[PDB]
Amino acid sequence: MDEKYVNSIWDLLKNAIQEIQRKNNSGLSFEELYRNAYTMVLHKHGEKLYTGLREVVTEHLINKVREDVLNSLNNNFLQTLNQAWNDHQTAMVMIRDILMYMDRVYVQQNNVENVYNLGLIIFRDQVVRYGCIRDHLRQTLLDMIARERKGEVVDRGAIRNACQMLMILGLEGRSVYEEDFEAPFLEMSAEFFQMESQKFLAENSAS
Amino acid sequence: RQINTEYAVSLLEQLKLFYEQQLFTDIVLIVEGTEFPCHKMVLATCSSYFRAMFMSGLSESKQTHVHLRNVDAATLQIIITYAYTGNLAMNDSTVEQLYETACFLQVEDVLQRCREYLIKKINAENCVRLLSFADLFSCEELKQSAKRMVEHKFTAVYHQDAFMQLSHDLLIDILSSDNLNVEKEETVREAAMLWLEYNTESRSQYLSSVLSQIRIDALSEVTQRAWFQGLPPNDKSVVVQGLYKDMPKFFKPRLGMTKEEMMIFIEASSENPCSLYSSVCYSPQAEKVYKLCSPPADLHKVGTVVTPDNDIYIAGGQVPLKQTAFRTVNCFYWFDAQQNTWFPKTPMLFVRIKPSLVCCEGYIYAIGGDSVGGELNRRTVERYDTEKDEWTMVSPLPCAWQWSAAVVVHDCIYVMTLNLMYCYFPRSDSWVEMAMRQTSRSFASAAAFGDKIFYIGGLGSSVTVEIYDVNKNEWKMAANIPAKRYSDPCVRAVVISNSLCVFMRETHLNERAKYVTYQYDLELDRWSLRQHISERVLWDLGRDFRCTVGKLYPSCLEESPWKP
Repeated sequence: MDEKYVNSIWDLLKNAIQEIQRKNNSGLSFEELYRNAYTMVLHKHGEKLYTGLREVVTEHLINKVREDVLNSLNNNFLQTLNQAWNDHQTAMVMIRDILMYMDRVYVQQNNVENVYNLGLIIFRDQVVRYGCIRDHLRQTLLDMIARERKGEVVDRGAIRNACQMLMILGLEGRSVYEEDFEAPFLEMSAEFFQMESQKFLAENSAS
Repeated sequence: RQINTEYAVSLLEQLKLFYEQQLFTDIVLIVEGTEFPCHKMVLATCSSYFRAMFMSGLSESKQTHVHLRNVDAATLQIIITYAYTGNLAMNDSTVEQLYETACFLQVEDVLQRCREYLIKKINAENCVRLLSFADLFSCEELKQSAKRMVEHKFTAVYHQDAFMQLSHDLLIDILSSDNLNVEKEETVREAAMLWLEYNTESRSQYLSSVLSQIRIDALSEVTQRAWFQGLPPNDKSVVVQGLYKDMPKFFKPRLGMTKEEMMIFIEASSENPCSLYSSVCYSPQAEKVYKLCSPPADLHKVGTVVTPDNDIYIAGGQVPLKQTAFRTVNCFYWFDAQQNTWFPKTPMLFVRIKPSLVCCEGYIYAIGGDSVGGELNRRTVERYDTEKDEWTMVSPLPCAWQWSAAVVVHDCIYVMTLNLMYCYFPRSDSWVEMAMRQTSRSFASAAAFGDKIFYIGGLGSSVTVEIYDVNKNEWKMAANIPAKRYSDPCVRAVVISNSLCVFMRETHLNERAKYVTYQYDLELDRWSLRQHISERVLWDLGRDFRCTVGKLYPSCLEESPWKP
């Protein structure tokens, strides 16, 4: 139809998406708005909704979770990380199911990744693989695992939650998580146990 | 991992009883005031939408009442019963809305079922409608099947009203395609012109693109000033634009103008001994032998017919059962003139062996053919409907005949036997006695040329010719074909180039078969040597081979590699 109709449809869809991102998702009528978004991807542009989804998701992530992680890098860093992750994951669940059943003809004709995969990829690109969050997370996990290995006990369920989160973030298998976690931890473990063996060969005997 | 089917069906039928007896209804579909008390989880087993509706955590997940809109009550009910009991009563009318609601709810299984039904249902009167439907809903397989069938029957008809209401991209894809079947390149030009003139200036911007897909042989001649007459007033951005625009886009002839009158042969002698028989064709103009696809599942003992619309059909035949072993099947097939393959169609009611396929009034008539019944009505004559894709019985032939031939003259069916002849009147469905032949001959073929029936040969065969006139209702002798003595010619009556020719293969004593065709002079009653088929291109075909009139594309077909 006319450009005014699709412009109004997009404006109201953007308003609804912003309201959802502001912790108002479950309590929001969405049937008519999603039918309007379907009319959008049906009229001319066959990826308007998909593009708008990607832009809205990445903007919301950069505004909310990128700032939150950097603001609390020392106070319950991993804890707040996991909490924001679970919030983003239920946003997924809801938004996921809907635009994922839309990624049915999008894997039959467009042959692209599903919106669950799109959300996982954008979260990986904008949070975990950030220029500052990645190194900070690596350093803190190495520090806490070294302190645990020293003899004193620390939290252990949180590390399992983080590793499961990274595995889910892999989204294909053990490609990203294996490298990112193992390799620095591989080097740290190798150095630590080399030093331990060097100390033990001199401080004890073969008995 | 196998699955127990007994408790499977017990599950399904008890589920049906619960759907009919409303007990376990926590969710109800509110559609245009119609209550649909059902489950969230049988709707799971069917649909892939309600996972967004239920397993999400939205307002609709908690809502025990959902107002489903933009759907139909009948379509929703049939989808629901499809989910609950397992009966998908697919008719010929509600399939459109069925596909609409299946795409709405993203139900894969019913989508596949209705897609298969639409693939089976594609025909002339709904070709453009189904192509528009497959453009509206992404159904790429059905879209391609449509595109092809639409191309063919639209070039055939080009008068359906649904063509006017089509998207620009679909028209561009249709016209720019190299699969159009047209005797001339001017009919597509006028079709495009009438499509452009169908509406207001909304077609002006698409006119710069539709002409970019048509050849330039018509982009400088007539039908350029006609658009200028229909041009919006004072528009100086189109006339001058089209004045200097038709320089590029590489004029090239299309593929539809590559149909030649060729002799299609079936059940020819297979070159490789691994196969029983094969299908070949002779080119009266190219003087070559192009190969054809094998009959479906090596369907032997079949019959051929070519409609005035130049369509090839196969009916009857037998397949070797899984040493002599053969079982007769009533399967029906249609030959694709471009894809070089046999598309299956609706099978007959009774199996046939060597059936006489005759086309008349758009109906395919199969007369006799050694039916399996053998009851008092041992004819089992039945016609085929090309618009409804179904078979309807006709008036039985009064006398049972064996090894018979049939032709169509003056919109009537003329079946011929050893000495008797009966004419079928399709308008009243009755048989009338015709003239009686004075010679007892069988195992022959006849060709319908004009308003006369030419029964050539009969019994090997001979050179006896008896000409029958429909307006005169009498059998008369004309002459005998001059052939070499002490031979066994294999005569084949055929009509080609608006003349009655014969495909006669003769074999001498201790000599190989020789191929030669003759042109019979209608007014002089003499067979003249039209062309001699050299043995360097055509090899032996056999004895049970058939010949028919038709047009084929040398480009789509491939030359048969075989030594002279």
